[PDB]
Amino acid sequence: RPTFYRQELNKTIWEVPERYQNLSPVGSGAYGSVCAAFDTKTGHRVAVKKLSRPFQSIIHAKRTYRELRLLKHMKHENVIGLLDVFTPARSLEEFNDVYLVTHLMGADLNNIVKCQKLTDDHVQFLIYQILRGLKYIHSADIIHRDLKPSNLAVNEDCELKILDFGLARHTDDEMTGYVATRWYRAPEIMLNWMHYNQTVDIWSVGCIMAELLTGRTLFPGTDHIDQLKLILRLVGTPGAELLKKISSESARNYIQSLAQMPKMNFANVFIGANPLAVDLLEKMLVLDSDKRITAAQALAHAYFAQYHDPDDEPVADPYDQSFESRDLLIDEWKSLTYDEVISFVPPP
Ligand SMILES: CC(=O)c1cccc(NC(=O)C(F)(F)F)c1
Ligand SMILES: [Cl-]
Ligand SMILES: [Cl-]
Ligand SMILES: [Cl-]
Ligand SMILES: [Cl-]
Ligand SMILES: [Cl-]
Ligand SMILES: [Mg+2]
Repeated sequence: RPTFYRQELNKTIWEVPERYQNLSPVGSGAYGSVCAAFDTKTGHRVAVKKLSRPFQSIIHAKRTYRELRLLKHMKHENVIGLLDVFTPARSLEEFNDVYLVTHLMGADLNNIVKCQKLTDDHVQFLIYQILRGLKYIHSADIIHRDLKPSNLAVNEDCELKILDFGLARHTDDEMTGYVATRWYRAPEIMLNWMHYNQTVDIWSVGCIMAELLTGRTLFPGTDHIDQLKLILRLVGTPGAELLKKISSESARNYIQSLAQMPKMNFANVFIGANPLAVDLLEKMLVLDSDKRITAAQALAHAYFAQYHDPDDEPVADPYDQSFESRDLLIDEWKSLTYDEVISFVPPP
């Protein structure tokens, strides 16, 4: 067991191993507080997250276990990984606090799309890396659920990592009105007309790629209905074959009130774009989620010819998510989490 030391930073006690020095506050959502630190064992600048109220309810205890399981699994160049996890507790009986350690990220994709002149080569490389990471995530039967520019870290060498997996955390208030939290979400889930499946992540990639080509949000709706009307104007209203698959009475009832509209000409929307970029956008931004391109198919599209290497696009080890259907008490979720903290092995 390492030696721990204590300090108070913005009204919070931080108890951490001596290896972590120069702690300075960076941020605090409702899920926890974050400090930047220098890790003297590895020489990395790191983010240290202290979870808030991790075992306050069954819902919260299960979310803690979910997050730790996911971060322990993810071992890929284009996905955030776990550098360390610790607790100051010396036994399960005194266990209350969980701290998560990752590489410190600087710029996100929001920063670079607002500010920098992107060539077609920059768009090819950034979207390639998102799809390489998504091939690996989807091979584990994990859905990200929250891909958007603020969840994509990018360094000065245009190298990209996916972070901030959806832990089923977003509220109705957070999705209301003129908000980036909704602009990247697939229609069939905006009002929960379809059960979630991995195809919703490819919709989000299409929205992100469009915004790197134009510098503008693709579907900046003022509310869920405004956003659906912007989507259907571009991709067309549902056809007969994609009404036959829509089981939700709520969906067919609103959908069938709208005047029918054809799919627009994407070369006239994305004026001047690489024709191969236009073609790939037409294959992602399809209303019928069964007919969307997959991450593995998209890596083999001609748009990525300069970067595609089918011997360097790895898949994940199998991921057991059977806990998601299991009914346990708070202390049972807490013991499972404790076990996962003590069994952690750091990366090479
Ligand atoms: C199976 C499938 O692709 C599916 C299932 C339910 C709803 C929708 N989409 C829509 O209802 C909307 F796009 F018009 F919003 C699509
Ligand atoms: Cl230490
Ligand atoms: Cl990482
Ligand atoms: Cl503790
Ligand atoms: Cl964003
Ligand atoms: Cl597993
Ligand atoms: Mg985020």
